[PDB]
Amino acid sequence: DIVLTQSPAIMSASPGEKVTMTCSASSSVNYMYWYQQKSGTSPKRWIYDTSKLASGVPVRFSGSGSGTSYSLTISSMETEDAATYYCQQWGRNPTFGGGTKLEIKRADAAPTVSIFPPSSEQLTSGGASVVCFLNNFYPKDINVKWKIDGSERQNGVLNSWTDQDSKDSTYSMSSTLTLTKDEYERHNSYTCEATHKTSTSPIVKSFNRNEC
Amino acid sequence: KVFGRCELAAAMKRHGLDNYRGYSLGNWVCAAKFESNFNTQATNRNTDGSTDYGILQINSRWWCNDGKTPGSRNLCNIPCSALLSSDITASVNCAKKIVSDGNGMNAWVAWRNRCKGTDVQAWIRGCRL
Amino acid sequence: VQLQQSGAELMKPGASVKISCKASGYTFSDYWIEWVKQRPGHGLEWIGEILPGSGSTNYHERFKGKATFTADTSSSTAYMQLNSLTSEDSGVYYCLHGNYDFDGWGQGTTLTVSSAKTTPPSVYPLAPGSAAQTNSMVTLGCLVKGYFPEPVTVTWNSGSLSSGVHTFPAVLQSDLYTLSSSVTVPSSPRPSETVTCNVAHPASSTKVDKKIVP
Repeated sequence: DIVLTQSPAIMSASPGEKVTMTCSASSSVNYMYWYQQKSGTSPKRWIYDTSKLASGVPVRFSGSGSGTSYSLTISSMETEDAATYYCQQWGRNPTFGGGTKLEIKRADAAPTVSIFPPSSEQLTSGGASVVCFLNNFYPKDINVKWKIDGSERQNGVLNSWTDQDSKDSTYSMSSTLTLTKDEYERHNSYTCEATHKTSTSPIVKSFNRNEC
Repeated sequence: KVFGRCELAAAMKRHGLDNYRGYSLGNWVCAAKFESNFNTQATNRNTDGSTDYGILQINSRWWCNDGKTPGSRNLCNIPCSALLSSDITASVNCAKKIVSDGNGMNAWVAWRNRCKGTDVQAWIRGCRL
Repeated sequence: VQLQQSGAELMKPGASVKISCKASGYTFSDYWIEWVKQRPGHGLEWIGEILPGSGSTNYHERFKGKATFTADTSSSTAYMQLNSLTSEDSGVYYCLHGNYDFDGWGQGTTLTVSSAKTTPPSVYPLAPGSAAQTNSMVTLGCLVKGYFPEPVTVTWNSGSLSSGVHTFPAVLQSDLYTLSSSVTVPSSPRPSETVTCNVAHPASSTKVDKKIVP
């Protein structure tokens, strides 16, 4: 029935820090329920009946609110509280909020970028994907511009990101430019170009030889 | 199980609902029509996290216990699931208690809306009883 | 015991699917089982619920008519039938418990509603050749292209290369998925030591091992 909105969408926090995420309801609700989800598994009921902790929720979590504004608060943030917390009004016909992703902050790290020329095998199909891996960076913000024979741009770009890595909270990204063998051989330089907090300089990796 | 007016009317008369407190059979068969449409199995959720059970739509906050409603007083002292059987006795016994709280049949939303002040004896017109 | 659900399904538009939730471990008859849908990207939607003993069923407005729940009292199973499946019915469907004695959820049944054929993937190796020194580490990878449906399990050196791996989530292109994986080893194992990516596509019987050669 009610529309529920969670402020904010994603949050960073160190261990030891206090976290409060807020769930607001468009009309008064009698109670609130918070569920957590770790990517890889089903949701788990965390808080129920506004403030009651479900079996196995550490005591450092608390839920509060009334009418329209409710919240979940972690006192000492700990690494295993990185998940998405969803709230839900469980009235006449339930609705869940959009979640608040909680990822831990761990200082800015530079991406290690790498570019790979299309394999013989793929050129033997007549396709040619140029793969670029931007590994192990924090924060998530990364911009990827593809250049072909200098200043160009392209559209067969399929970007994909990993979730925050569990053993040290970095991010990794994949960019693939898929071209047809003749768009490919009709060219010569290909450049992966990255923009991210850590640098002024775009990290560039390029190979310029689809011909010899 | 969807009861059918005079079949329900007979069962309710038998269970002492004729003039129980001072409400004639027609009120009870009327409520049962507009609360559940005679279906014993009817459930409905409300805005506070409670569900209304059975043919007389007795609610789990105040009257029965369903293991998940906050604030469960469970005054009728019965599992809400017992109110979903095809023989109306746990529902009639809990209905006797609801009437005894000094608020009459006002406790029933649809009796109020669709049966208060209507010719409730039409609900047994032509019934063998 | 548990709430064990059905395996993933691939269905065409228009069809109807039925998902089991074998809820064993208590007096089945007595507790409501709820069903929730997760559209990756939109999050959760509450479908409805069933109290198996009576067969009383409660639905959310949005799903009254798309969903039908039933329960087989003798096998401690609840079933959710979803009819007239469209692309928007693809998602992960959970059955769960929301009461004071227990609040367990199941792991979900993934539903894909599409007409695209089961296509086995192509596995292309990613070797650098000219390792213009990143640092002292060489990164290698596997591009697995054009499969349908998901999932694909890419492993490296049969599981031994656990550390340094990074499989990235599959993106959908024209009705097919493309996935990548990277492995990083010191620039002394390649080429002197073999690195292979074992890509398995369970929806076909695709077992492929690409030895990354320079």
